[PDB]
Amino acid sequence: MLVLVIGDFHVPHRSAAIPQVFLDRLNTGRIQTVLCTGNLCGKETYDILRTLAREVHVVKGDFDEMQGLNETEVIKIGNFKIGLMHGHQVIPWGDREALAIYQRQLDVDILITGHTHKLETKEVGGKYFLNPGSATGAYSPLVDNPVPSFMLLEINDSELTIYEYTLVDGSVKCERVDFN
Ligand SMILES: [Zn+2]
Ligand SMILES: [Zn+2]
Repeated sequence: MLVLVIGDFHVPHRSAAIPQVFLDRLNTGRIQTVLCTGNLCGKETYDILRTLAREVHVVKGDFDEMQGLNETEVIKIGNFKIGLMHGHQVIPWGDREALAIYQRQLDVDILITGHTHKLETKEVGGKYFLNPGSATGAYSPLVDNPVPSFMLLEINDSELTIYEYTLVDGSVKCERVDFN
């Protein structure tokens, strides 16, 4: 059960494009579902991930402009419950305790966050925190030299493996972690 985690590739009124290294590798990857943190470029992007997975899971962020969306959602893949949201509501942004209380509040095992534009996967009390980072290296007050990034995760029941993909200076890097 291998799912794509990505998002956060736009900000209000700023230029960005879509790498086809991620697409060309992910187009054939045989991904059943997709987990998105949000801030889509628009209707031109939210279908690209329908070429990737038949089921796409989207939520709202600071500069989302579509309709028919929820700002939070919870998912059960394998034996893993995971909570999806953008994190633009979490104040302060990226604070270690706020994510924790949100994670006891949502009764998830894993909480995806966005809006920091970094990859940052930190595990605590058996709880996993995954941030896709800026999928196209979008500009944020947090980062001015950002890298495009995303994360794939295969959940075989209780065993979960993560793949940290970063397009660093023309080189594609994968940093894989094995969890059980
Ligand atoms: Zn963002
Ligand atoms: Zn954002």
